[PDB]
Amino acid sequence: NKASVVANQLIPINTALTLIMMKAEVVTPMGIPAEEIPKLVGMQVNRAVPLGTTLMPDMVKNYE
Repeated sequence: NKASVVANQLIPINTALTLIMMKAEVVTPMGIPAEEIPKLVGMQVNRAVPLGTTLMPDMVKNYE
């Protein structure tokens, strides 16, 4: 089990992701793989993402 993107602070609804917002941790269930962090920068979340929440594909606008 590989590391996922996890929120490093509360990320408000509709906020564009920045690097300070995204830590990487081995969690279950699996979220977006950690290697995607630099590619996620600039993309908005479609809901608030509390600190410690695993970031999932469905939470990111325009993510495939």
